[PDB]
Amino acid sequence: RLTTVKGEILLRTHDGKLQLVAVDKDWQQDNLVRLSQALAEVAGQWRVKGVLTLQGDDTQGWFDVGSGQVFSIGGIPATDNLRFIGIAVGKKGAYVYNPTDQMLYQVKESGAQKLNHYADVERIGSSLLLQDGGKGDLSPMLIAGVDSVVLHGGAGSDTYRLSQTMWSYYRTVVIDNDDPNQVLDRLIILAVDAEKIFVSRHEDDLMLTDSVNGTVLVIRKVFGSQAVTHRHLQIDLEGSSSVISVDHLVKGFTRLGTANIGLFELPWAIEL
Amino acid sequence: PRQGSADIHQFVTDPVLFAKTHTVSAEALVRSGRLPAEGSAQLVKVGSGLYELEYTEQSANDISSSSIPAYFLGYNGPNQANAVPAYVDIPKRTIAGNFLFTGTLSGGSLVVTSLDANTFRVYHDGRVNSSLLYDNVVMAVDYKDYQIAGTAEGLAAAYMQYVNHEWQLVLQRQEYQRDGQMLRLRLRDDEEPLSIQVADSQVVERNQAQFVAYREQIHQQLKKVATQFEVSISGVSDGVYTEGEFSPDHPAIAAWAKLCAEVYDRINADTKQLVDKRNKLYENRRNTIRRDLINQQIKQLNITLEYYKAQYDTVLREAGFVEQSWLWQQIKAKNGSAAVVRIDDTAIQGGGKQRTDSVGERYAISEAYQRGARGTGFSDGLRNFREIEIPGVDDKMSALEMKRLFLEGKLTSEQQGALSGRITETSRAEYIDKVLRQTAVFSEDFHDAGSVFDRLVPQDFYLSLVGDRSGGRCYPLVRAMTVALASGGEAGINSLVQKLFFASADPQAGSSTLLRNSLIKLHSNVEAVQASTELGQFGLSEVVSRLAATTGTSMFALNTQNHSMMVGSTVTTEGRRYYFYDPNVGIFAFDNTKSLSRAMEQHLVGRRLAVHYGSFGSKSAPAFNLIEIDTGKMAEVPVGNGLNVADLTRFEELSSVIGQRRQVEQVMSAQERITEDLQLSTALQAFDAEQWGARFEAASTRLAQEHQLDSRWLPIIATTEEQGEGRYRVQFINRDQPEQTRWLDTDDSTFVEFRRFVDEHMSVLNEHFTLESGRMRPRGGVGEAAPVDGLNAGFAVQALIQWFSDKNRHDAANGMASPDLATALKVHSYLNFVQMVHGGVQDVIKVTALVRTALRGEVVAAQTSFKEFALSLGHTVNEGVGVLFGGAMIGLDAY
Repeated sequence: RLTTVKGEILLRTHDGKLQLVAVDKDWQQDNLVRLSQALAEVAGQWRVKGVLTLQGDDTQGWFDVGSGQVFSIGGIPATDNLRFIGIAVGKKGAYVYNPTDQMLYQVKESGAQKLNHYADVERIGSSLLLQDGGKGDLSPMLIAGVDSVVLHGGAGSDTYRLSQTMWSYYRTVVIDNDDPNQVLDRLIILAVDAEKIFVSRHEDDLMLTDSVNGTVLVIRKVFGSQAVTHRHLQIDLEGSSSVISVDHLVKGFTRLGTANIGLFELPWAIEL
Repeated sequence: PRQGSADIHQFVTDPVLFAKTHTVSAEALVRSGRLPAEGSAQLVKVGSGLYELEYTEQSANDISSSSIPAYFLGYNGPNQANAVPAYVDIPKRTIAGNFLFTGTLSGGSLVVTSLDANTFRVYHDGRVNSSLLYDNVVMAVDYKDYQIAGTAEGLAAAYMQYVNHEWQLVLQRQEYQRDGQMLRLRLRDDEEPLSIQVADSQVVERNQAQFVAYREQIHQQLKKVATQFEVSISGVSDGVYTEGEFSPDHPAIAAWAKLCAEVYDRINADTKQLVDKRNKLYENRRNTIRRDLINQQIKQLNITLEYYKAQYDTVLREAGFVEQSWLWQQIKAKNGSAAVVRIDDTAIQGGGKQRTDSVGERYAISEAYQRGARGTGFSDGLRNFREIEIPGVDDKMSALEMKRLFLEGKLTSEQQGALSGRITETSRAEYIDKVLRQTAVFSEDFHDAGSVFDRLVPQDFYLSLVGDRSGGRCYPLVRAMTVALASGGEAGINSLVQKLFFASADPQAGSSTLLRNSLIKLHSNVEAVQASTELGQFGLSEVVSRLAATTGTSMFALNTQNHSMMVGSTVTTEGRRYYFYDPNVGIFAFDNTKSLSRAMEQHLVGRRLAVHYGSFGSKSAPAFNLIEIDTGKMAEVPVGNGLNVADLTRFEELSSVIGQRRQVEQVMSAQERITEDLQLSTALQAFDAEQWGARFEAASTRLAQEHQLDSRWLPIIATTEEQGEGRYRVQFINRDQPEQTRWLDTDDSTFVEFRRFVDEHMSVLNEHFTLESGRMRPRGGVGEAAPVDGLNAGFAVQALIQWFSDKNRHDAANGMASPDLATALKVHSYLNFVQMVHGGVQDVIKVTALVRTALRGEVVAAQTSFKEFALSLGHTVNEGVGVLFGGAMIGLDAY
């Protein structure tokens, strides 16, 4: 890790690919009156894309190299290994996760706020990994570099809640659960109308596939090894809005010769 | 004739903008037999931005004709065995006209070549990939240029325009699309609907490389699919083309053909079990009040079947096409182009030295495709045919003997035009005098002979508005009907006759166009000759006795010298029903062969129709051919746009089937977005690893709190054992220097299920990489395919190590005395990768001495120690983030 006298902080990997990483308290004070231009300039001198961090002693912040705006956290303590997961969409600001508080911060355009206490939040590439709060009411977030989200839930009476807008935005929503039972009446609320959804399976995954959109909902272990648990969740959809059991859906799949391989609409199975 | 829209002048004024903003279709250029070399072309409007071309005789000097001088090109046939392509010759630097048009492309090619200093020869070749076969190709559109990716479906209009002093090959990609329980054409919206070629030189090479790559790729696809159904691919490769003409099932391709036929059987036998159930369903649907109860089950069975069709028929069809194309390319490469393009058909040859096709059929073929050119002298023959005289012809020759002499081909083009006109006039005068005037009495003869069911068919439905309308539809219709009857009984026959009725009442609706364009391509489709066996001649009594002799369903065409009745038997239930079908009258059925023969004799000889149909031998006791159609194969012949004849031959409307083919490709494309997104494939492997981390930490904490232990004690995952059935014990070590180890009765499975989970990945890393002097070498280099999952396991192991560290540093930040399991996991991973730990029984004293000397930090083996390994597994994975994701990995690497 190398700091230049100007205050820019570099990593050299074992192959000599120098990468810019941060700028110190001196660089930010020197540039400050044109800091956004100075940042775009230095992100031009170094072939860098993504996010730059305004390091500091009592205040720290993030420059999105792809955009004009800059997000400052304010006085919240360093050494928390504070994570930046990305710029928000559909509402202003960005989302920041503190792995040490286990709390999610919205860094506004003009401030910051605790949004929720999600016990984990992570991004890998185009995918969020998102995990239950202390409150159990889990609903995804709108983020600009991403198209996929994994959901997981372990809390009292915990519930998954999918907005129509989110279902219209995320190409894939992945849902997963661990063997120790969280609740029996574990509900997925879909704001999308049931009639356009098409059920099928992978070799182990169940899949509920939309057909006016490419948007798939996957249920990661309905078939195969974990199936014998028979512990599976229940689904709520807009429409007749009866509550369906994922047992009832796998029974519907087993009813026909579709037990070889299958595909069918929900309005059949729900009204079966 | 349709009136036509003056928008022709806009199209002339800016043809590029017009073709970009409106759909220009070509249908009337398919259902017009043997267009002139030179004629008038016009548009007709049909709907919103939708226009159809037509050939017309009206002069352009009445501009109210909305017409212009243009050069036409005839449509060529769909049979891949065709040696005689359609061609026409046009000037470089034309003056006479500035456009050239052709029938809609569907599975063929348009190839433009430079014949001399002053003229292009443009070929309409019915074979796929034809641009490879010709030479001096300067422009071309092959099937691939307008194919919808991932499907057999394709459709495009192609034409030529003289613009800025050069010819331009203009391709307008189209599709059929559903629009509220109807079909329409539209421009394709998923790609640029227009593309343009000027004359070029390298086009041959540019295609050939692509074809070689695509054939290799499709052979990979078929190898994959065959492996999915366990078929042995051993020894399957191209036989060197040694000798002989083109043939299906030629030894060179025989392995591929067999593999296709078999893999097809593995799914056809499968689906038949649902096909039977679906038929049972329709048989209960017809006979019950509460239709909407079961109808959705019909829908779900349809969805299920069409999934399989969409998933595998495309693959088999494309494999067949690439094999036929490689065969034809070998034939060219060995024998030269003159073996693979012929100037005219008169050097009579085919798949066999003769095929004994009826004069009627060979004439209809000769009058529903254009093969070779049609010089203007033929159009003059046709326009003057009442003035012209022809040697050896008189007004009292039969239509058959004219058709024969015309198929002698000896007469001049002007004479052949005149004889053709005289043939059509005599033919329709005879069909009128013999059949339209007497469709009444036949119904009553069949009635009072004792028939038990009948359905008249529309007298009016014609596959072409020109030529002999009467006799050209018979040969495809009988081939469709016999599939209908064999596959769906009286409900099939009802659905098909309904379809014919609608398609004749609305002769210009989208479905009636698609039906006309899908009964055509049954005149000479070689798959139907694969589905045939021409038995001998028989007298009618013998035919009846043969039907009486048959067991199980069986069908026969009669294919009389100028016509094709159909006859056959079904025996499945309701006794034995015998069927008869004359495309000029209707389809009839009978309970007993005596009644059947009593009817069919009265019909064919009692009213002399056997003599009008030109049957063989004496007037009394006429003799017919018969052809034992194999409905198992005939049903599956392609009629273009990916439809099997069965598909036009079903209970539902065509816009239903096409709708379904849309919806299930939406579903399959969504699923394909899930199956091969490697980002989610690895991110879920990370989430799984972290979840196993949290499970193992929770288990260790619980165990370390039922007993008494502290942060100095590390669980040695490598040593968990079952202390008999159902119960576990675990060893802990004080991580400090002393020997102090303690065994805890554990009774928890996670201390072995985690070891199982982690050893699966560690066997991958130990297989894909080698640890050398404290750094890891990808085996076979980065350039192998191994890193693409070696690094994918490595990212998961590294994210587990960095999970435990980020949990320890979370507890230390909010508490104390984390067990620091990351050292235990590092020492396990190190000893497993270095194969000091391995599967099977190890001496506990040995593996403990290993773990102890690793914990003491000094080098155990490979001149390295576990922290250097744990660094190298971070370095390699951080390089590999380029391969796995392309770099720029926000939220991870740029600390």
